[PDB]
Amino acid sequence: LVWVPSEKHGFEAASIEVTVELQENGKKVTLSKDDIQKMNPPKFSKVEDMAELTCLNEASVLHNLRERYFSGLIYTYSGLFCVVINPYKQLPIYSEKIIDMYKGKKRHEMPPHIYAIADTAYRSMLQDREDQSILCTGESGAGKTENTKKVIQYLAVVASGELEKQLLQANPILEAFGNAKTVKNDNSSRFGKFIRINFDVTGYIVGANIETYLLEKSRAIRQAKDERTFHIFYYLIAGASEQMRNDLLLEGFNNYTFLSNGHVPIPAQQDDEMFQETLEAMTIMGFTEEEQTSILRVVSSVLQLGNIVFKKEQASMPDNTAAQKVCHLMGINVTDFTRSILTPKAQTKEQADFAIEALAKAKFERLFRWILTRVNKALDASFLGILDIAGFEIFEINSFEQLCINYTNEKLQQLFNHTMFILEQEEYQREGIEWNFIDFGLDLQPCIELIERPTNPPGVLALLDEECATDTSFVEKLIQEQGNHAKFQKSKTEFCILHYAGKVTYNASAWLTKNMDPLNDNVTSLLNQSSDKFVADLWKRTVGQLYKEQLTKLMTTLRNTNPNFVRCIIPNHEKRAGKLDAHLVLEQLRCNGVLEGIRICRQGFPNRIVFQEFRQRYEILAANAIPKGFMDGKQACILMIKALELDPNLYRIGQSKIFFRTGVLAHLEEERD
Ligand SMILES: Nc1ncnc2c1ncn2[C@@H]1O[C@H](COP(=O)(O)OP(=O)(O)O)[C@@H](O)[C@H]1O
Ligand code: ALF
Ligand SMILES: [Mg+2]
Repeated sequence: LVWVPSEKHGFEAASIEVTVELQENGKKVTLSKDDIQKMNPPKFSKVEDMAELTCLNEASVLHNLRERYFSGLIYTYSGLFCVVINPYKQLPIYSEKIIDMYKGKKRHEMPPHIYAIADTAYRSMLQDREDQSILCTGESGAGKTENTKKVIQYLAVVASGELEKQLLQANPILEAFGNAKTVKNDNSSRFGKFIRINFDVTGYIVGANIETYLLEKSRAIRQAKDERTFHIFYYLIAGASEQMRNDLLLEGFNNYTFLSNGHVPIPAQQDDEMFQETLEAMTIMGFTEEEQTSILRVVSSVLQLGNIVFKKEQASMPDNTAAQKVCHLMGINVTDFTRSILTPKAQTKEQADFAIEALAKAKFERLFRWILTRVNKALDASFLGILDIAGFEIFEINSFEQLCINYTNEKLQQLFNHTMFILEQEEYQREGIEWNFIDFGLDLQPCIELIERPTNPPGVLALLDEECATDTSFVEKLIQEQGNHAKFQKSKTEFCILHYAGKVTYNASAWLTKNMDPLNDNVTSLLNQSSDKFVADLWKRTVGQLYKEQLTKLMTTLRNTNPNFVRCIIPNHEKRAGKLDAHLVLEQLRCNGVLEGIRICRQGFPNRIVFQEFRQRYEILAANAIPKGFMDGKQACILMIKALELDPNLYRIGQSKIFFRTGVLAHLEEERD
């Protein structure tokens, strides 16, 4: 019996170039030897930790995952890291009762769960007095958020009671203004986010600070088919009280042009419901009724901006109604506004339209930054970062937003590679372990440099910053500079980047403008001194550049924390539950380095404890192991190990600690009880 490749399923069971006979079709086939992969004994049905597997190959991992999946188990430890496959359905596994069952539990004492990741990260923090970070990876839709949300849910329920109560409102609020339905995801985060929870030396939660990245402002004014803008718009429009309806001078879903595809209903969501849900959370978060109405008022103005209309001839808006409403909602002067918009320098429809849009997006980006800020005020020894970035996406038309998002995903995958494979081995040699380096063949440096290479060989981002000159002109130079670059491909101002997750063909249209983010300082000032305080508050070098900075500051913070990767796999592309796309899964398992991540956890020594700790934790397993009196950590360990009759292959004695093979300490622990 063996694993042979297959179309329907990544691999198929077949009994033995080689000529086997498929167990399903029965059809006898003749395939190369290198195409066959060994099956594992039935004893390995749904192993919780695939490092355990006797045979570790794509075929066995995929199988182990497929099985647990349809068995309702979506979490599977794979070496150090963990894998999660979107159930796309509700599962009875996130109760509070279960949070209890997982309290202070060791990874090996409980089936794989995001709670375990949360908890073990928690303890490890106190245990080694080192800042921790749980990093969720995954293509758009995989599950990064549902899981980030579970980690916070768990932590709030164990170390906290207001803070906790509000902590659990952070996302419900943020999601409402920064999430939106994309073809890939209905509740898609259109902005990355690093939630950092602060604890005291005791271990109790003390603060919490949320940092967000790359908010897709553009979505505020346009969305592709079957796509809708930020939830909050649909929420307010659909659930505002009649008095607010006309207080905000709100319209209908088809009275607003920024609402591209009018009202696009969500699966299992009710806008009117979510609106009260949002107001409830804002309430809990501590927002005053006026803070909330002021926020909702800004949302409305952003929609009304879209209704303004300019005509050709310069450009002139015959109908100022919208311009009137907008100003009414902004505490601005209709004529001062109309003037600053139509002539700050003559403006044509084309440029009048732009300015208005630019303002819309700018107005929203700030309302978000504000809400976030306010949330941070209300939420504010050791910290536990949690990173829910915007997942890799390849939409029909990929703009500058997607480049940044996917670039960040490439940056995160690399962080995984580095940690998992480089840092791992570095520590080996550094601690003096008999170890010969293993090039696991996983490096994204190239592509990453092809984008963020500031100096020396100009990269996409910097070439642009330079560019700002047609957008197309940008593409032309980008080619002449990169063109050949391995992870580059000439294509309408389009080009292709071969991201680890796949080949994305970008469209540089408007990129120059997008990277500059030009506002109409005229109207901009008007708002700066709006009769309305909130507005005024809201309005009290290049984008690419700004991001690079923020990203690096993050990577660094992350660099100074013990990372815990949770690899989220998307099962299918039909937002369907119970449909595991064997190949979509295999591909994901591939670019995530999951197999290489399990090999190193096997070929190396994942666990590693300091002499003393090993001595105290397991001296009981060999009481008559160490001399009665003073016994140096090292010699003491060496004694105990001998006393335990540990196979020398199972460990290594480094300078300051013993390195153990996967699951060795585990067994030691089990024996210990
Ligand atoms: N463990 C889970 N339980 C329930 N639903 C989940 C789970 N994981 C993901 N989902 C489903 O997948 C969808 C999107 O996952 P999400 O967390 O939004 O991904 P991402 O942050 O990577 O964009 C949700 O709208 C939900 O229906
Ligand atoms: F909402 Al995403 F990756 F698309 F977290
Ligand atoms: Mg998300």
